[PDB]
Amino acid sequence: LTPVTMDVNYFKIPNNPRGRASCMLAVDPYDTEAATKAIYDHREADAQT
Amino acid sequence: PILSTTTLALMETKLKGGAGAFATSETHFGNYVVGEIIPLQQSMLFNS
Amino acid sequence: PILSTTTLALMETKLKGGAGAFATSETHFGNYVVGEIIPLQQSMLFNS
Amino acid sequence: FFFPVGLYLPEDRGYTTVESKVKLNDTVRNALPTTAYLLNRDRAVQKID
Amino acid sequence: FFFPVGLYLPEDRGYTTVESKVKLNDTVRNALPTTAYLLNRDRAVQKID
Repeated sequence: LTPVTMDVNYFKIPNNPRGRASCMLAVDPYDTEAATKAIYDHREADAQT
Repeated sequence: PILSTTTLALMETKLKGGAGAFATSETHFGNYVVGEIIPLQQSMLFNS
Repeated sequence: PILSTTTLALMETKLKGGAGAFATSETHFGNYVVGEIIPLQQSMLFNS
Repeated sequence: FFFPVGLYLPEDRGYTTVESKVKLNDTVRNALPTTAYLLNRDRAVQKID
Repeated sequence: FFFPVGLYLPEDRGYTTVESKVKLNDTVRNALPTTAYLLNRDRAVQKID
């Protein structure tokens, strides 16, 4: 379920369907806190958007 | 992304078009097409 | 100068265009596109 | 694969790029999309609502 | 690189050369440009307000 006002341009290129990037090759290896901050912390900007 | 559209008219426009039509997304006022990222459906499955 | 537009319709038109579309600057009434001076983004990064 | 259905595009900045290619008769059911059309593993047309 | 955002084009000598290619809703929010759209390092769209 998604909000009615979700950006349509999101669907025109490959993306994570959850609405926020979580590709782990971008995060430093074995850095659990950085990885969880990237995945869940919504006070930090999403990568690639 | 996979080829999808909100109106049947844009689907008909895609089906009439030439090669490479499936890859281009475009929008009417409140209707849109989303183009497939790789030419799977148009060629790669059926050309054999 | 870099490819920039004030409305999403002109960006869609640029993406639907063929080769050389990014280089041309054109204006609607209040809206305009500024063209790329070097065919960098369109071809030279991705043609590899 | 991921695809949207039921989105609302902003009317305050609405635009068309295919006016010369297609025309819809005036109807809010055409104006407000609520179904999505797709292709089978064959190139037949299928619908979801 | 340098790019503008928010310019007001002279309205007394307004013109269009793409009238056969695009059509916009008659909102003043369309008439006054307040945003700029750019391409990312991938050929993906991005916006600044």
